Amino acid sequence: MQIFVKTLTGKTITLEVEPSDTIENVKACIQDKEGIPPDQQRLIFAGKQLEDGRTLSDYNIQKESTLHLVLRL
Amino acid sequence: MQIFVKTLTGKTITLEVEPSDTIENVKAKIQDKEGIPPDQQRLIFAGRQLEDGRTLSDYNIQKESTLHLVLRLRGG
Amino acid sequence: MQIFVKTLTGKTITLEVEPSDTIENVKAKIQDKEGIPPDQQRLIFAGKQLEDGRTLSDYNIQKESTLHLVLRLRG
Amino acid sequence: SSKAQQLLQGLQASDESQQLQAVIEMCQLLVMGNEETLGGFPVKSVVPALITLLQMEHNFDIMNHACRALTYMMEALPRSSAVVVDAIPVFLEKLQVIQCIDVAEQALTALEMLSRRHSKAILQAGGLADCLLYLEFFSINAQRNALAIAANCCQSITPDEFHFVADSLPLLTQRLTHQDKKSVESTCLCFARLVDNFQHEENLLQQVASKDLLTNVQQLLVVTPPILSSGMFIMVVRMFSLMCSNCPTLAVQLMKQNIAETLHFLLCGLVPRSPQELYELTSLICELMPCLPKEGIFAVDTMLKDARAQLMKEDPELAKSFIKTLFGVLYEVYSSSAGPAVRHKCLRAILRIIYFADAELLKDVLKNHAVSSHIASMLSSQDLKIVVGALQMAEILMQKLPDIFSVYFRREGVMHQVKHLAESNNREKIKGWIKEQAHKFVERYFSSLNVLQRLCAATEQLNLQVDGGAECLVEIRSIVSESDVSSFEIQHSGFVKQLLLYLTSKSEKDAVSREIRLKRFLHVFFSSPLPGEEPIGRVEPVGNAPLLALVHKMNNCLSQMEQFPVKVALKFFNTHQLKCQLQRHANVKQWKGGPVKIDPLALVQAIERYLVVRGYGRVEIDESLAAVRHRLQFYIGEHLLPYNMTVYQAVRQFSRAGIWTKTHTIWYKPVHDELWHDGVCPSVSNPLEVYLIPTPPENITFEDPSLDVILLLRVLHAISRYWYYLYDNAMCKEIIPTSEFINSKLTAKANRQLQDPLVIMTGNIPTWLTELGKTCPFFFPFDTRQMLFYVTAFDRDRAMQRLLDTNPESRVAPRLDRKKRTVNREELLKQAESVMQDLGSSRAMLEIQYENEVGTGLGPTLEFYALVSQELQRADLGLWRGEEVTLSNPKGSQEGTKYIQNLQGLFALPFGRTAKPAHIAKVKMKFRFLGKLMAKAIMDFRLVDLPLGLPFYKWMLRQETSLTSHDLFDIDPVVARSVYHLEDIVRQKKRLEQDKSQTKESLQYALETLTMNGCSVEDLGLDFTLPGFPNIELKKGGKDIPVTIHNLEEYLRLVIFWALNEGVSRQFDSFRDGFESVFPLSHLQYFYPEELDQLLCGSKADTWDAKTLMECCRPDHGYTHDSRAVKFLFEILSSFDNEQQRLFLQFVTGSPRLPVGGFRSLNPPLTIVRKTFESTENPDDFLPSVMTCVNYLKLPDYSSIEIMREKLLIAAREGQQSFHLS
Repeated sequence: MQIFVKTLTGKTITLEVEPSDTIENVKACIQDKEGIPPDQQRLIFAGKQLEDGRTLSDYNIQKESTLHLVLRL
Repeated sequence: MQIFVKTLTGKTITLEVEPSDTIENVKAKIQDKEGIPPDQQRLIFAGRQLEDGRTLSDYNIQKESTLHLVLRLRGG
Repeated sequence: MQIFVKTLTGKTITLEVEPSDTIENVKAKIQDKEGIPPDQQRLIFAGKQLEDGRTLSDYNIQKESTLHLVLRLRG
Repeated sequence: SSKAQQLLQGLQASDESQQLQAVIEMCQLLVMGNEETLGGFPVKSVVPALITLLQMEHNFDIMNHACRALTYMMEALPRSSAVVVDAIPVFLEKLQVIQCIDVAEQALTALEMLSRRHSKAILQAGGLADCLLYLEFFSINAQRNALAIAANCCQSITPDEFHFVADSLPLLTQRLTHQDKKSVESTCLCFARLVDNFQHEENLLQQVASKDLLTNVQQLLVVTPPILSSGMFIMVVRMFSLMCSNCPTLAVQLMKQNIAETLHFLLCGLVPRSPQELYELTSLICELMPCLPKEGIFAVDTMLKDARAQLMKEDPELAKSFIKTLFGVLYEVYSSSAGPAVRHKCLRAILRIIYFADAELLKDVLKNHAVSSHIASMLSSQDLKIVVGALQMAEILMQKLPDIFSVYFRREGVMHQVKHLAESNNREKIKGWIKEQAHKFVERYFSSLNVLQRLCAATEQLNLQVDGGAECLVEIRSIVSESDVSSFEIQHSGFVKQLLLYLTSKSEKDAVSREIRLKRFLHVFFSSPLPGEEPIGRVEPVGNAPLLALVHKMNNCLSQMEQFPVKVALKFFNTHQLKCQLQRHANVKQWKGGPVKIDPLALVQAIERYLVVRGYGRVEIDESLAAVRHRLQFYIGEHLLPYNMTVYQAVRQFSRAGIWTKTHTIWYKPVHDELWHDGVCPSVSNPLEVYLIPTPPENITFEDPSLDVILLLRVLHAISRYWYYLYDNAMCKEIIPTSEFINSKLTAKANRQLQDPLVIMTGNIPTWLTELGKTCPFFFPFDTRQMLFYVTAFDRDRAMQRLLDTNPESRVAPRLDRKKRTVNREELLKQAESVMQDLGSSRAMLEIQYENEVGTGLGPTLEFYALVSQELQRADLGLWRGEEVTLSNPKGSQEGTKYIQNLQGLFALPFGRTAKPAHIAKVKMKFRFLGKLMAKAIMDFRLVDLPLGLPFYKWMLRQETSLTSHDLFDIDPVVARSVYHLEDIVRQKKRLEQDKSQTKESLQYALETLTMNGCSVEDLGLDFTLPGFPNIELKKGGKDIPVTIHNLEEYLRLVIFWALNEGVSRQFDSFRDGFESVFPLSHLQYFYPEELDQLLCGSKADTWDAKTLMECCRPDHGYTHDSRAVKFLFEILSSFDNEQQRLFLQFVTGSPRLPVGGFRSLNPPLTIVRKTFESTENPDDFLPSVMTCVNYLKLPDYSSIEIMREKLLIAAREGQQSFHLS
């Protein structure tokens, strides 16, 4: 399936993932495609601050879903 | 036979059930005694949650069993 | 009208296809031939990937053609 | 803030729905924001409103949102946790009585987040029991948070308060045996912190220890695989050390619980471990034993820097059992390490054990061990603690058992060392004490043999001026093989130098020539034929034991006398930076700014760029000049500063505390063909004469008392490798395989030196290691040489990347560039050539993307390297020998394309004097591309798939002049038989001509009569064309000159020279030119011709099996161990003939090769997980998924092994050369 990620500055980065993937893998792909280290990255969705070590199947993410990425200082 | 149920605030409840009664029957009896909705309880015995479709003999529940009552809420 | 579907390495499968149809029907036929699920199969024709939800009429696909097969598995 | 104020007024309301909307909007606004966006938010007023709203329990749905809002306020900005942290009593009170699980869980998470910086408040609030009142029947994700907050509360506990943790101590003690990992780690950390903080109160330690904690920690430690990490392993062992040292009664109780068996299982079960773990274990062993008296001969300890004794005075059965159990293991650990602290701790432990034991136990335990040799070797050491330890050990041991230790010391060379020792204030005092003690020892005890005299008599006959025949050598062999000569008599009686001058001397004054001496040595040791009686057949002796025995004795002797120094901060380097002053050496501007920022790891190129941008480079910030040619140069003294050099190293070398403190100054300134006519060829070089020299090589500069043994071992290795060049006929075979020359202690020292981060930060590897690696490479195995080459050959970033990839360890973070190129799968050769020509010499890693693909990372680059390696072998180019084959399982267009394949190896085709210039130009260009590709692939730790041959590697290592007839077997097998038979015939020809009892006519008739398999040379009718290539002339006119007996040696020499050196010269010159444009060939001198294959390509193929698979494979996410699909896949994996193995490797990792070490060497372990499907489609007609970037395998659950087999093959075959998912 395809997912879109957008930041505060404004940019739509498209990724293609699978329900059995890992959130850490998605963060690593984002780091490779953009250069943002996977330590200041925060992924929020539907009000939760999604944690690491889980799978996208837990968070009932479906086709054509939008995620939010906010950095930290 | 009678069993004991302990909830999050104590309140040891003595409930009379039968070995052939399913967990659904025990839940119905508990609701009749108190009134907790079926969608909020998370009955766990000996650290393992009790499936509604099973019976007392499936979980080896015997006389004077000390059941534990655990509440539940929606996630998100 | 016996259009051919050729896999990557060496395999070729015949397929009788209706003139106007959706991609899902051809996919079902290919699955009956081989057994590829509707999550990893992509069709390439000429120099473009056949997008789903359309018909062969708009893709200029006529009788007695060849469709190459690619499986979307790796990452 | 405008919406924030409105949210505040909404929060300060009364309507329940209004409050719910307010808190929902509050959390929504808080989670999305960050420090920059949410600036100016009022907290001092909003936070009390939130606290008041949370201080109400008439609703169950808004409490969750209030706790969530507070948690997200904490998480959004780490600055409000000084005012936000005020509701701790409310949190604790809500924990006392529970009505909803979710609110308690969120409160636990918030409290755990708070405890990081404010634990004193919660400690005063008495929440240690409040948390874990109802620890059970919670979720899995909250138990770890509760244990973490408990540990953080116990991090800083005062001795005054104990009742806050006394109630919960048994609960945690029982919890210490849970099956999970993080819970056990947290409980262990809590107990470690408690024991560490309560160290000065014996009663508190006794209260904490109890009797279940010790046994639970024991079973936790013994049970394997290790559920406890290495750091917390060290922490637990240190907790044992503290309890044993600070409380003797606890130590006695721990000893009573047979801890000796546990320590034995930990140490050996020796299991390889980090030096810190061994140090902690040795400290524990030392602390279990009674303390040393401070009166007597132990008074030196005061200047160098009880209940166990009662138990020993009691029934000593336990002490005897402990000593007999662990003395051998302690000595084994001591004799297999190289480190300043571990050696000292082991010495102290052994000294205590020797002192406190009785005579019978010491006699029993010191039977299958060598102590005198170690004492003698450790007496003479610059580290002036080991000398004192050795002297004390000798005194005690010989005072307890005089009779047994009266001949061992005299034979092993201790008495002589003590005699030599006997013959700004602490150093003088300890020297005086050592002198006085040695004098007393010698004067008191040692005041007033057929092996040493025999060896002296034998070595007297080895002098060059006097002939000795061969009796001296057989006597020396007898002494070396069947005797018990020590390592002190070999040194005392000059034998190593006499043997060195016997083997490697050449002068007119010598009584016997060097050739005869070499023959005599090769006859006495090894069974080579005696000089003057060479058999007419072929030399192939069997016996080689004496040489192996001599080599082993020399290695032991070198290990005894070796004295090389090992040298094994981070925050200092990472924090403090350098300041330097620039002074003109005058067309450029004069510097007046003063101090200059100089990063310790910075290079001079950055300084040059800064100077150019600043405007000092002229003859405003401008980027055109920065955006090759060199205009400015930096100098220090009379030595030029290389660009690839760090300023710290420059200061250390050309210009310690002064390096980082004192200011440094750097100046700046603007910048007849005999072969073709006659038919003569150069002679075959013999490598042995380069090695046979008594003087040390120019590369050796270090001074050690163990250099003669090194020289002798070098000479012996040279003789063993090159011994068939001294005979007219022989077969190439090493007398002793080179794996048997490895020294067990030098390798350990090198490995220890190659693990310190700082010495790789600064690149300060000592001279001895590099010189030994470059001059005598046989002293280390392959892994050490590869590590040294990678560390010292390139920049520091690559070295630290290699260290991180081979040894997981003020945190280091390598910094590297990353430049990406895109190619297409239709013109791979041209695009690869363009990429290599553009970015070959760039010091940045090369990642390659694809046009119609989205996937990026290492997998595409590995696939590109594999494709280029395969493409370089097409039969159309015509570069190598071999046969033409068709590749198995080709692509759509790759089918039908011939490829060059050979069973033995690949060698370059020769050309003569009639080759078209365009063909030669094409060959040279292709060779340059291949050389540059290999050079770039070696740097970036990438792997290729090019099966090269041995002569190729010999050419690479500059060994083209030592290619004899035995090297044709690895190139062309059919012509080798003809060459060998012609050599056999020419030997007979020479033998016949060496007889003078004939006539000219008879000699001619005998020469003509000679036949080859019933046919004569005239009948053969050969010529001067290289066999197999009927287009190359060995010499001019080689078409009308038939071969005869009179011209046969010249013909054979011409054939060999043309087929190995002459016709393949320009090609390899082009290869060398292409390779040296990246990094010089001089860095490959570490390796050997048979070892470069492992460095370049992958490891040798081998069959896979589950026993070694149960060491790196780690399944999770629905595939716990002892499942069905995992075992089905594991069984089906080991059913391949390496073809499907390569297919699977390219499917998962992306390369058809594996790193050295097998499945363990792969940094990301093969992690197998389940795949989520729907409830309608059967989980049978689906294909497995792979993420090659991190090696994440997603394998569907199935029911039949046959289905697994039939679908994995299709998945591998029909999903190659594509990345359509990322």
